[PDB]
Amino acid sequence: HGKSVTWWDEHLSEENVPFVKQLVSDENKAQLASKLCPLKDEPWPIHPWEPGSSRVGLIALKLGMMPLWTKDGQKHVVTLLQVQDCHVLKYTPKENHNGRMAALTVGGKTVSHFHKSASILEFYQELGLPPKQKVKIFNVTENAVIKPGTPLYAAHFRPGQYVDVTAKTIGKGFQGVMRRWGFKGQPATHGQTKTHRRPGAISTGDVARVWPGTKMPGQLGNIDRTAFGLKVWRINTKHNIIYVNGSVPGHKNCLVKIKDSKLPAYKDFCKNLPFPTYFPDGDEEALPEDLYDENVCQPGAPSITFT
Amino acid sequence: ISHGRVFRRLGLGPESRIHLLQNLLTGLVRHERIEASWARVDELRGYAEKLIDYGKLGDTNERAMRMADFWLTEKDLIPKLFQVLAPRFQGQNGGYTRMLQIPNRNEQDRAKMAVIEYKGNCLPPLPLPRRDSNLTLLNQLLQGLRQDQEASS
Amino acid sequence: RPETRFLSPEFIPPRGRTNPLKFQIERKDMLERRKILHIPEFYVGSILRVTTADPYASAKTSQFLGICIQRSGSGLGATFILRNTIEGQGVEICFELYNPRIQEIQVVKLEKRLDNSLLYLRDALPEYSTFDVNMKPITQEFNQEVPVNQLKVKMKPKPWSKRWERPKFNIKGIRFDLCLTEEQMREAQKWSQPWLEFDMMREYDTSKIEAAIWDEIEASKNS
Amino acid sequence: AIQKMTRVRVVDNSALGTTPYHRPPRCIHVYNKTGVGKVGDRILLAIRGQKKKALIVGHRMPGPRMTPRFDSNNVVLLEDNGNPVGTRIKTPIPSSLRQREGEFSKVLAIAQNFV
Amino acid sequence: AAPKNRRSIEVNRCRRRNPQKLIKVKNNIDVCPECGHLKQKHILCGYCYEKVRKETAEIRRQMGKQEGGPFRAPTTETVVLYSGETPSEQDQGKRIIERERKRPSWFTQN
RNA sequence: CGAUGUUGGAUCAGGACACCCAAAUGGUGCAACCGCUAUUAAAGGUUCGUUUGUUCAACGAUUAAAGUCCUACGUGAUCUGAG
Ligand SMILES: [Mg+2]
Ligand SMILES: [Mg+2]
Ligand SMILES: [Mg+2]
Ligand SMILES: [Mg+2]
Ligand SMILES: [Mg+2]
Ligand SMILES: [Mg+2]
Ligand SMILES: [Mg+2]
Ligand SMILES: [Mg+2]
Ligand SMILES: [Mg+2]
Ligand SMILES: [Mg+2]
Ligand SMILES: [Mg+2]
Ligand SMILES: [Mg+2]
Ligand SMILES: [Mg+2]
Ligand SMILES: [Mg+2]
Ligand SMILES: [Mg+2]
Ligand SMILES: [Mg+2]
Ligand SMILES: [Mg+2]
Ligand SMILES: [Mg+2]
Ligand SMILES: [Mg+2]
Ligand SMILES: [Mg+2]
Ligand SMILES: [Mg+2]
Ligand SMILES: [Zn+2]
Repeated sequence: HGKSVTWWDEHLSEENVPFVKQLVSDENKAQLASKLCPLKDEPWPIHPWEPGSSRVGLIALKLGMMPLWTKDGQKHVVTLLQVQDCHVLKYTPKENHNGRMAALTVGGKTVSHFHKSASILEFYQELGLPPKQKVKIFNVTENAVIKPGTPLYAAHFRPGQYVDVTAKTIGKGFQGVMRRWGFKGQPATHGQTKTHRRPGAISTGDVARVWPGTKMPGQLGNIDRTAFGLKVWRINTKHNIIYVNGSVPGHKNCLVKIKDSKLPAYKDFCKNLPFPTYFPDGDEEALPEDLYDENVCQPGAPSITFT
Repeated sequence: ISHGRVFRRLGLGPESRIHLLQNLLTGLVRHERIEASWARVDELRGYAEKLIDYGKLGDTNERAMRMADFWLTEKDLIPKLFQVLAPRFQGQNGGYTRMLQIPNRNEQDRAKMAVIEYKGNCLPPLPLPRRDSNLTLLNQLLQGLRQDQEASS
Repeated sequence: RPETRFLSPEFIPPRGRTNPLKFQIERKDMLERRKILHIPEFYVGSILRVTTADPYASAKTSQFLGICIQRSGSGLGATFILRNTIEGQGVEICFELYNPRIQEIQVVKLEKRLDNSLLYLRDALPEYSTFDVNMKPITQEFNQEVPVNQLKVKMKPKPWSKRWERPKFNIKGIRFDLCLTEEQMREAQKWSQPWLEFDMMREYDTSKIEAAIWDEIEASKNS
Repeated sequence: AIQKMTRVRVVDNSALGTTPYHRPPRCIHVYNKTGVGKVGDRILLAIRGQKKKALIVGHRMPGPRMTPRFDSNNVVLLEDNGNPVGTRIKTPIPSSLRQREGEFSKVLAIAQNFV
Repeated sequence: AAPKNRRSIEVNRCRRRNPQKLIKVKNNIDVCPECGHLKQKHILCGYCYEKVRKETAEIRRQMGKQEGGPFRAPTTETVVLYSGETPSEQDQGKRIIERERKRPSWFTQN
């Protein structure tokens, strides 16, 4: 039984392809609109905040980098993380996951149905949401659990806060030792023959082998890295965008896993933040379009002068 | 590390790549359909589209005239470019060229070949890959689903 | 006589694959900043006086006047370089257009030059960079269409900061005949790249982008 | 940026900085943990065949925005206790040097022009 | 560097019979609906393309014989017509190539 | 001795502690600052230049310090050939 390869457009006609496309688009729109009211159908009970509580995170998109100015005159550079479509997919109990914290699975931006596997498509069909690109697991406390299918917004974080940003860094492929490890090269022109960038000696004569920790040319860049303690300066609620201080690992337009800072200096700033998550349908009062920090020079400013 | 590179290296350098591209473009403009290596034709497709755009830009435009003069090595094709190709591409926007992969060459190199062709020319049509008819089983099921959608709408 | 339309160079997004939403938001922020700070029309070669909040000066503000060497950057990070010779010491300051510390930008002489970047003024004679710190502003009327100053500049002896004779700079504002020789020009022409002018795939067409930019600008002004 | 073996120009009116010599004043040592010197960094000079201390006033490397970029590597000569040997500085000096007035009081007192 | 010892046939077989070195089977092969010959799904049929290329070669030979010079590029549109056919009201004002062969089934009148 | 290719330098260093710095202490003929000794600790560091092929050595400017050694006086199928 020599079965041949197939795809979704192989057997469709010139008139059914637009029909299938629009049918899937309408289904995705309806599914996304069904979840816009997570607090009125059957939300899970909300627990009070505790000193040792941990919150869920988001999966945003690294848009770009923008300058920003502080009221004291300094200039920082911020990265734009846009929460396109962030949802809670599944929940895993603490004893069944780690024995210390529960696991909440969070999915990022939407992708096409026609290029996902049967198991993934079935899982998203049972869940009731269109497939996501990036899926991550967050370790939260049992009092911060959220019902799967709940959307998440950039208002989950607030201006003035420290966050941890995890992403796959820009992959530079098989790089030489000089760029991978910062090794100094051999001199350029004083007689050296074909050794201007070689690592040189790699071990010792007596050992008669090279140690497992030897720095040698290889892959560089396409690995997961986390930046710790990035300050949040600004929140654009209309477009769901976070202005995080400094640089962010990964290329632009990549999926970025963002969560609260785990450094000991910023352990208990979860008190003033919305503990379970941000529910736009609960307060019954729209947030401002832009929420700024106490030191950000807003675009509409009196053109600060020193006294 | 070649992130964000749009032009592939061909020939003996950038000038050699430009000369190869202009030879291919002259052949394409003259014959209305040529075949070559897949990479060279893929590179040439964009230049062909931009040349048709420059021809649509006008005969009296000095910039377009100089660009055509440079790119068309045979000088008898510039009147053809400005009086045949551009008149028949007026309502269109970017669908000027058609590129299709053909079987590899017969000789030992076995290169991957493509054929590029200005649309609406005076040549036998290529064996274009046609989609299935609505009379197929799956297409008929989709048609019935569409009919019920329209009825419920 | 009709009226011509001038868009600031910083409003044009770069060629990269950045999402247009970032450009939209950056334009919104920079238009909001322009609502407060009146950023006038100026090109490379225009003479500008910039007032910046200086916390350590005798007065709380400091004024710097100079000719604009170059304008570079996209969106909120746009910068322009002002050059002036102060008591025989050439000084260059790279101002940021949308920095809140700037109080006022004043065009004291709106003019164009033969080049889009007057970086060769470092190697030029000091008389071409010396400007009166207290010159009165020269008003201009619209029907002058910002006249181009066809000024050819003498140069100091070689070497210069860069190889301005090379074709990669495409400079028309230097009197090369009095500083170089025909042999030197013949050697310099070996670096020419004639195919770049007719590549026609390296060109960046931004007609629709500029139309959308100005539509947003008009919407902001009406709002 | 001023580092070792860099020729500089003395700005203040001093006998060492004015009397002609067959060797330009070169930088002997920069007093940072790095070998590079920026505006306001004490460095060592070999003027007229003797060792002297100087302060970097302006350099030709671009720095942060709204910072003056001069056409020469300007230095003002200093003493062992940190006081200038000259009486007046004619060339413009960056206004950021006034931030650290605690240790450059006598140096900024003789400065006349700030940019 | 020179090999220290002769590599045995067992190691040689383990190296050059690995699935990485073996030829992979192609699962994108189908029959062309027109002529029944084999073709790949993403590649034009060899038989049909040979037919079209040959017919184009004959047409180009005729239209090059019609022109007495190498630089005589027509400045008007071009139409190919076969035996037993006459130019229509829309084909007037163009250049015409006449072929003695009958019109092929695949060549649409348009 | 049917070949274990050499000093010094470049690149990369693994290790020991008989610790130069950084850390915790005991005694001082330890008033304080500088110091002199001894105990414990080897995760991390231990500069740039003139002359000399130089390892060393003298000298200039600094540093928290510019440690002693082993590794075929580490490392020439990675490099130099100044001796
Ligand atoms: Mg890559
Ligand atoms: Mg090097
Ligand atoms: Mg040699
Ligand atoms: Mg070499
Ligand atoms: Mg050799
Ligand atoms: Mg061993
Ligand atoms: Mg090649
Ligand atoms: Mg230079
Ligand atoms: Mg002497
Ligand atoms: Mg022997
Ligand atoms: Mg032997
Ligand atoms: Mg070591
Ligand atoms: Mg011990
Ligand atoms: Mg100690
Ligand atoms: Mg050690
Ligand atoms: Mg020995
Ligand atoms: Mg040895
Ligand atoms: Mg060896
Ligand atoms: Mg050796
Ligand atoms: Mg060798
Ligand atoms: Mg010798
Ligand atoms: Zn066929």
